[PDB]
Amino acid sequence: GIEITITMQSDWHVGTGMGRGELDSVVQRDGDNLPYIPGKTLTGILRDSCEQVALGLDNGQTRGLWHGWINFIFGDQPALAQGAIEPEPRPALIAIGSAHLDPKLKAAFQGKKQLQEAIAFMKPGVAIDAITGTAKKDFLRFEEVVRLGAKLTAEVELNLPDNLSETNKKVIAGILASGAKLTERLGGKRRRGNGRCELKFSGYSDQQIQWLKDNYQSVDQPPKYQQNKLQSAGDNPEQQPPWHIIPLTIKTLSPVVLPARTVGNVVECLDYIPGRYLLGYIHKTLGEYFDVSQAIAAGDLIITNATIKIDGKAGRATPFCLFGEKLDGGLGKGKGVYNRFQESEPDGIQLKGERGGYVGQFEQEQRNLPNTGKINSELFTHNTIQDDVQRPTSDVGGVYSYEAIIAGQTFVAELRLPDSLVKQITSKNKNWQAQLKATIRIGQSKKDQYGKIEVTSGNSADLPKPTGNNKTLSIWFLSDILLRGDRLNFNATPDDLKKYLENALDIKLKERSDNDLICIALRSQRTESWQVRWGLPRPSLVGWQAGSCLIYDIESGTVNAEKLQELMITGIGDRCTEGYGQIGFNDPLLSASLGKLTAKSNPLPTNHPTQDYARLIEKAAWREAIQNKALALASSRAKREEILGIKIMGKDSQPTMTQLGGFRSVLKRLHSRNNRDIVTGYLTALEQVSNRKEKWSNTSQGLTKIRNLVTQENLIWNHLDIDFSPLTITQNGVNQLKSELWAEAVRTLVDAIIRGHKRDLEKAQEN
Amino acid sequence: ARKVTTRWKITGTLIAETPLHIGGVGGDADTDLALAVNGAGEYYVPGTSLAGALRGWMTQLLNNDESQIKDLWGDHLDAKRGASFVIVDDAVIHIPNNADVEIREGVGIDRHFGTAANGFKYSRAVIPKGSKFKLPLTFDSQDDGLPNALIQLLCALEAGDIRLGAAKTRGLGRIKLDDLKLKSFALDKPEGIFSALLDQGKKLDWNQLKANVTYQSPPYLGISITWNPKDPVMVKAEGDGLAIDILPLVSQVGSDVRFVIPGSSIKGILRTQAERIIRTICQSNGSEKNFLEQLRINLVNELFGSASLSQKQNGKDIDLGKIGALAVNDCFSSLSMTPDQWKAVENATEMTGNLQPALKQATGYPNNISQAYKVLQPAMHVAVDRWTGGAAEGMLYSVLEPIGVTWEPIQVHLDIARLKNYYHGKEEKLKPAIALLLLVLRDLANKKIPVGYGTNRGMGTITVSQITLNGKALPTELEPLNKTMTCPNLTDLDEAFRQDLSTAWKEWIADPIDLCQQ
Ligand SMILES: [Mg+2]
Ligand SMILES: [Mg+2]
Ligand SMILES: [Mg+2]
Ligand SMILES: [Mg+2]
Repeated sequence: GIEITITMQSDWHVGTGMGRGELDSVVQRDGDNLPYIPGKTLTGILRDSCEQVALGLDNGQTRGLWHGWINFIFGDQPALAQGAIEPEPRPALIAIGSAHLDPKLKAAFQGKKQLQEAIAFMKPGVAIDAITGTAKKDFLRFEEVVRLGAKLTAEVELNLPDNLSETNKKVIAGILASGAKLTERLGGKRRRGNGRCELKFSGYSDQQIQWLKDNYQSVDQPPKYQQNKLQSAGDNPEQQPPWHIIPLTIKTLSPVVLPARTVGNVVECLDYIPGRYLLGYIHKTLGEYFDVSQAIAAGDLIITNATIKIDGKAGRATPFCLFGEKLDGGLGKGKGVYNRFQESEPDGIQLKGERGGYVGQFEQEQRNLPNTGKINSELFTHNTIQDDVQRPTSDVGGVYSYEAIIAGQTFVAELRLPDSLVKQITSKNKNWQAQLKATIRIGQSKKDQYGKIEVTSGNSADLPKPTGNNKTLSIWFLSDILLRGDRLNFNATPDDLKKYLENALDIKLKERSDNDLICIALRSQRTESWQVRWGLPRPSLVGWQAGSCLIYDIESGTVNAEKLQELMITGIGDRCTEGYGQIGFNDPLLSASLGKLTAKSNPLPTNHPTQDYARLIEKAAWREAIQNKALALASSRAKREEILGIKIMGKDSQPTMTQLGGFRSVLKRLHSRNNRDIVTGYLTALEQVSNRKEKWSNTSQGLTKIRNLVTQENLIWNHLDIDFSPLTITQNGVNQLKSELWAEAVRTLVDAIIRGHKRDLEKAQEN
Repeated sequence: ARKVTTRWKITGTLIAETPLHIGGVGGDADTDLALAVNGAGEYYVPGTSLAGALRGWMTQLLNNDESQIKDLWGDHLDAKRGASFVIVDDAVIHIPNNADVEIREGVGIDRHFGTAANGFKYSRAVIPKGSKFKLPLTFDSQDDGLPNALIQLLCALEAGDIRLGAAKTRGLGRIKLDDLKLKSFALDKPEGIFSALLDQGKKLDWNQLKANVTYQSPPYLGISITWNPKDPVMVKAEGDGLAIDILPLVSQVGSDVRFVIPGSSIKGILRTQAERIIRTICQSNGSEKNFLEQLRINLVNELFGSASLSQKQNGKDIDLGKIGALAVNDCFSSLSMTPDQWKAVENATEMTGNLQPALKQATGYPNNISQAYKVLQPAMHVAVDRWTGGAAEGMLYSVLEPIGVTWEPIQVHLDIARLKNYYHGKEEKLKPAIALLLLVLRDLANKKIPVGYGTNRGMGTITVSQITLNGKALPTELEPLNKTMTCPNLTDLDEAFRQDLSTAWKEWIADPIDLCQQ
């Protein structure tokens, strides 16, 4: 319910080492391609201002009662520890999102690529040699700064403890109001005037500071931290068939970091949400109806991985039996894909095995390659400031990056519950699937800039029903399979997997003997992960990747589709409740032969508060459009003749360059339409003197064309012929900006034409 | 955070004492060189540009000592230092009422032909004199009190010793501080931290700090030339007028316009004579050189300065550029007119008609034209055809000659510290540069350097009544310069001093080395 509103009072720069065009440093831009303040900048800046306040109240003691309060509100900084610390680090109470421009302004920008650039401008910078007083070699830069007057707002959450006394709540509000009001600058080059701001909380004012001034001498130590322990009841019913399957649709509302591994200083991201990330939301929503912790221990609950939505369904990890033509084929090309479980390699052409991504649905007469889904991802780079030097240093790491899944991606998980647990719930709440709609935070760095997702529940889907083919059994690993060897460590082998299914299904299996057809296509997997409840990393989990495939000829017995269905629900192996072990039997995408197939803004309201700021952006986009178009129109001698009548005839210029220069000097005085008296006065006095009027004979009507261009207010815009619709966002913006920029457009076009004329005259001269 | 014993907010009004130019990226269709504007299009001083002007002056004060400068302005290299303790905000420039950004024309004059060089025509937008902007400093003290070097800085601003922006040697960039106010917040203590949040701080009397220090102005030689026009002196306006083709240049100076001779023009005439003297002595011709090579000759490269130009001169890579140690101010007329009173002159259309009321207004003789035309006098000229006589068809033109406008004394500022740095300290090496400058001033007083438009065509010759030489902290062997001279031939300088300068000068003539070559 809280917001931070930031009013930027000078031009501001944030966020990126990269630089794009002729600019050396470029600002951070959100998913709408509009500049914004990252939530980690906002937290780090606000923390720093609260740290100054607390440092004052402690009478400068760098540790003390009030620095305890900062560590209470903003969480401890491990990696600043100077001695033995026995308690685990506290997380923050305050989560602060990224600050974005006004949503109604952001809608107006959509698609208007030229306007999104105009929000910023180049700021030059030079460094000067102290003895000579001239610019140093190398020391030149041009920097993007966003226009001042941007007003940005961030969501804030204070998830205070369930027991904090009202005296302590007033202290927390006091500090945050105090630190906000002490905050004056953010971003790059603060010390040189960039990034001045007003930062205000909703509902905190000087009353919050004044209470603290009146009472700080009375304040105690913060309360001790306590974990939210689990609590079981043991009261669940026995699991009974059927299994209900409830699809959960996840949509990313901000970037999500889902750590695959760290290489160097960059955290890499998964391209799916593991089911373990959703258990916290399942605990939040259903733990009131049944003992969720017992259901996990009994295995009465499965939450699958969320994989990218394709064909309205969860995308399925690309089977490693598919091979693409190495030259120009594969699912990324949409042709030249062979199912090596069934097709020989073609002669000559070598193939590359498929290695990732997700495929949509496929049916046993698809006539097309299955729809292939891709997950977009972005790299976010951050720093850590050492507080005394106020710059990053090696002692605090200082640079790191997260890959993240960007916003707007949609994923589908499925919660599976036995019939007996749905009965438990429905006896207590008939609408319980309505309680599954939520917005939650998942991932690394979940408390600020990253991790915000919508969850929406669908209607109960049908149980999968595989075909019970007695000729071959084929297994697609839709998720990572973790098996334990007979020593209970994870060093199992594909022969342990044969026995597992052989024992589970009551059938004997043997590898298919066809020499051209591969029978097994696995890759090994290792997962390294923390466990937050333990405060220690999980034991390392080893297994096979999703997408791994194998196919067995059934030696004896008969496979029962009833049991294949049940395994497709509950999965196989370790930790199936997190969606490990999810598997697909006899899916026709493994059975088919594929080599032949191929693939299938609105304006701001006039009353809107940001209308004054939008007007600054529009003029910038219009000015650059006019300047660019004036350059193009001067480049061609037919257009200079159309517009002003000027022409080149052999070596001669019509009129002389001196006559153009004389006119141009008068046009410099055309600041406004009401100065058009000045320019028309010049032309009549010229036209009245016979020797001067005839200087402009042999021009194409040049004196009337100039008279028209200056006195007909529509005419400049018809010669420029710019489509201003992509360059305007204010309602009635076009007519206003035309009246404002008219005189400047006339000056710009005449200036361009005379320059272009002279530098073509030089060519005819120099022949 | 960073520990702060006290935060000082140091603020006041800065006024442009001469026109400013802080450049943007450049070019704006109206001018070649274009003023910096903030994101709202308002003219402003970037805090980067102002912060560097202040840090620059302190570096010249602290004799280019790094160690102390980095403790105020911060550093990136040293593991102990990092971010700046002085914070400088952006400040919007408020231009005076009715005043507006002026465009200054510029030309480069070919040293051989005496005429504008090809391509060397440019124009610069400038903030008019008397514009104001806020001084926006904050200082986060970790020690107690206030650094004395930071007090010297504020004394230097109040003295107007700091220049900001471009063309600093050619008229522009001088600023002076007024209304300095100091607010201290004792951020180390509860009473002080709440003051920052609520009470708006503790006032300090600046005069109490200003009493505990002596302001150490750096070595300089000020030259004030008192002069009057013997033939009408003007710089031509940017373009032809209506009743009068050729009109004088004027500039806004607060409430009134004044005629102006830009420091660019006075510098350029002085440079030209200085070079002619040097080339004459060496008999070095100027005719085969292009204009950028014509400019580049000995001693004048240090006095008047040289363009930046990187050269791999010896496998080592070196910059030839250095700023002029000699700077010149714009010279304004004693006479002044209201802005509309001159707009009546620019827009007259009949030389015998509505022009006569306008000049009677502006000259201050609204009822007495025969006195009005003793100040500004319209002249007519003809070209007379050589076979027929009469007048050549089309060749009739007129000039508004400021026959009687009185002019204020020209100010030339010689930065002795900057030369002495170029010569790596050796004050012996000043004497050829000082000798050259005195020879240039000798010609100025002997009518050998005409100024402005039409020098060969009935304008531009000046009488110099007095040159006052007023240096501060000059080295003891140059201390005889502090003088007021009225003899054109320098005979008011001590003969022993003039004979000493003549000796060092003659010894350089005998071997005209690059005197800053260590
Ligand atoms: Mg370089
Ligand atoms: Mg660059
Ligand atoms: Mg240009
Ligand atoms: Mg006329």
